[PDB]
Amino acid sequence: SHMCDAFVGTWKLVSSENFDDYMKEVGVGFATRKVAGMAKPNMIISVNGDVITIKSESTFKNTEISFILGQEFDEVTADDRKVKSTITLDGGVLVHVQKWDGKSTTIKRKREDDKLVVECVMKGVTSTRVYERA
Ligand SMILES: CC(C)(Oc1c(Cl)c(Cl)c(Cl)c(Cl)c1Cl)C(=O)O
Repeated sequence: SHMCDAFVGTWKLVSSENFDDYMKEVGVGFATRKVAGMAKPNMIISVNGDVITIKSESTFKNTEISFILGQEFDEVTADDRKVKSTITLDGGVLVHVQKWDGKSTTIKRKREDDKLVVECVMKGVTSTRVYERA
């Protein structure tokens, strides 16, 4: 309980850096990169018992994942990858690893001041996405 209290809520995307290059590194094609790169999603995080739910409400895609920390699950990502995901808490940071086709990417979500900072890493390429409360 209370593991993710400071994450819970509705968050709106306010800045994105290097996201096109992250998507390229992941394998996303041109048209999806262009449309996905325009979107300014709301990320909605809730907790009920041990189950954490993260929704992304956007003009590109809507996505939803529900999970228990440390317990692998199937995820279809916004760019349509079918991945196996595991999310843990490490030092107060949500660490989300996605595995598909022999590849791996990691998404970290953390609270910093009044922001929720999302860092996406694929090999040498990082993208930083900053969200604020909606
Ligand atoms: C960047 C992140 C973590 O999720 C993604 C979104 Cl919203 C889209 Cl649209 C795409 Cl296409 C991909 Cl590849 C990711 Cl990883 C976010 O919630 O801001």
